[PDB]
Amino acid sequence: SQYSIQQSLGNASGVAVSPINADATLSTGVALNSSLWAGIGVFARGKPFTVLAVTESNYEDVLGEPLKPSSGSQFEPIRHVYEAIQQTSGYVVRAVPDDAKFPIIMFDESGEPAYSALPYGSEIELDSGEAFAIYVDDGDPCISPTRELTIETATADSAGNERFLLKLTQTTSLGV
Amino acid sequence: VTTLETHTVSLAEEAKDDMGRLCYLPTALEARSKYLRAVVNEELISTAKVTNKKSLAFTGGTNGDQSKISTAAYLRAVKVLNNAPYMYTAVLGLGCYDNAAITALGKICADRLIDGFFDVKPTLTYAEALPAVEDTGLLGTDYVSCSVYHYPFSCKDKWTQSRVVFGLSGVAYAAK
Repeated sequence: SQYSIQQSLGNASGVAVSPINADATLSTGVALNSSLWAGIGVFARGKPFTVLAVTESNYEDVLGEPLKPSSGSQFEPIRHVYEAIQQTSGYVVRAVPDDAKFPIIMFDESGEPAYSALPYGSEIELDSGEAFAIYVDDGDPCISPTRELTIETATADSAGNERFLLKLTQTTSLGV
Repeated sequence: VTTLETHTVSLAEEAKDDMGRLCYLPTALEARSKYLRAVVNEELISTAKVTNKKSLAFTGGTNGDQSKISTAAYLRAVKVLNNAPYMYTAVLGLGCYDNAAITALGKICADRLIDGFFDVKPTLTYAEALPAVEDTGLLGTDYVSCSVYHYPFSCKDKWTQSRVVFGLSGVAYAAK
């Protein structure tokens, strides 16, 4: 019967639940912004070499998962920002060396996909083939968890323009 | 010979009771009797006659061999359980050991976020009891709301005082 509650949810007019998660963090609060701070830092996700306004509501994911302190001395910025967030917001700038590379997904004229990775700051262009391409520069390695896309053609508009739905998803190593 | 009930009814297409109750034959039969249903030809109801008959006993009907149980019946019953528009927070193995049925009920528990009370064959000694968990196929992170039971002992019947063996799944349910 429809009274059963599913795990995967979409757009249909119904209410259900998402699968349980236990490896997650959360923190509530409203930034007072009496004093404002900013600085450089290295973080998971986030557009590097660009000022980013982060508050108590969004820093949890926009700053990404705090990095392991054993990995060099990169726990300094994450510790500092977590300390500072309980009082106000920040305008952090993320800096990465040339070793940082973002993925790029090229799409041919008939829709065939191709994978690549390029260092940040470098701009990619389209050759004679490979009709278009997409890329993420959000700073996420997309490896843990990984990021996937789904494409499904749908009905056209009044003008008859061919349309398709795109669905973004995040998949963990566990399988969530 | 013990009587159970008696009901008067009129063959009329528009038959009514003195209290206004519907005396239409199949309609009255379904309204009063919870044991007998009838089918009446619309082209022969007008010409149908009645008679005084005694000792009218059904013959030729029987359930057959109930020992033989089919996975098709199992899955049909599972479908009935799903489509049942009533709340139920717990399900039982209830003497069912078919692997396909167990898997189906496990999927039902998973997709309805309910509790399952599966049981395994009591005759399985601990040597083969351990692989039976894997043989279930419900091992995993999804089928965690359910439980699996075993009873490696013999008891005495309450009714026929016989050396019998049956699972403790219902007893555990009653206890919790």
